[PDB]
Amino acid sequence: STGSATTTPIDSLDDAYITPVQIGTPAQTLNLDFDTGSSDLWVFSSETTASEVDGQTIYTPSKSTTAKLLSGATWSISYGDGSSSSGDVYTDTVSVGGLTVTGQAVESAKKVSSSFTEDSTIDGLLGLAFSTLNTVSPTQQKTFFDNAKASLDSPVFTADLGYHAPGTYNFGFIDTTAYTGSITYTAVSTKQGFWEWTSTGYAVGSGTFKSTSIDGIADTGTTLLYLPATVVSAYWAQVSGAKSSSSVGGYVFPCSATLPSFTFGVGSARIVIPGDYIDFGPISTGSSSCFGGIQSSAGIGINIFGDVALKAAFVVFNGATTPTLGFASK
Repeated sequence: STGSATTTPIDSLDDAYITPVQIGTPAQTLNLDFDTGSSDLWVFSSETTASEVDGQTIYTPSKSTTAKLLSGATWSISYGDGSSSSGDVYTDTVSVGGLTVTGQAVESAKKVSSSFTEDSTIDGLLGLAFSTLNTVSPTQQKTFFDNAKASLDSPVFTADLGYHAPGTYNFGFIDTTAYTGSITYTAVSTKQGFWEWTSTGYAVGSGTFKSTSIDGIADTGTTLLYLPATVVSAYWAQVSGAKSSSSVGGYVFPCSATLPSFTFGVGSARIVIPGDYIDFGPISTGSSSCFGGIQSSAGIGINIFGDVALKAAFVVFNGATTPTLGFASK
């Protein structure tokens, strides 16, 4: 089997991408944030504290003839950005882009943190990291991809995120029309439960490529590119007037600037992030200070190849017995 679904930016900055997911019978379609950095499929629901729902579409298990309470199971998650959610668990039928899993754990939120409430466009998350990170207790549950894997034509999924435009998540096949050149594959460590890999270096604009190993995770659920402070300083030094602002929370730059590109290495291959992809707009409405899309990972504890990086590539998440990642230009 295969599946294919379009993923759409939630706003004009590509702050996140939402993909429609069918849950239950009859289907209830919720728009979920597909997150290769976590492993829970959780949704706003009829059980979510009412004051914490503000415009989201909710899953109502009592209206699904295939929903079954997973007796005794609870979940609770905290994300790298300080947000969190928790609740109980049902199993139900879940379909993405024509690919159906029966008996998928659907984690129903009883509580969500304020950042989720305040974002009316995201109805939940669909985790695509390794199932070892799933938070359900006392019986850990499998991700959608893990449940689907054995049925797929090939045990892979691909992320093809758009710049200021929709993109595609495919399951079970590699669309050879969706990229240019060849796909370069690179080793993955699953020791932390993430799609963790080692970039071979970077360049700023037209500058020379610096060969250096940069360990990090491929994370579709993180907006920006978070790299070591040395690398990030080298980037912003090429933008007149750019500086790190402690009060804003990162590097800012004059909105009048033209940003240079940023290149990262995948083996001997190179992925080029155009400068425009690094512009996240005014820090507040009407400001002439703009927020940068490349930020320091110091204090986060891991480097993160988030959407800024991934949207410059066609990315293969190869879930074979020994997982690997593939990157192609597009």
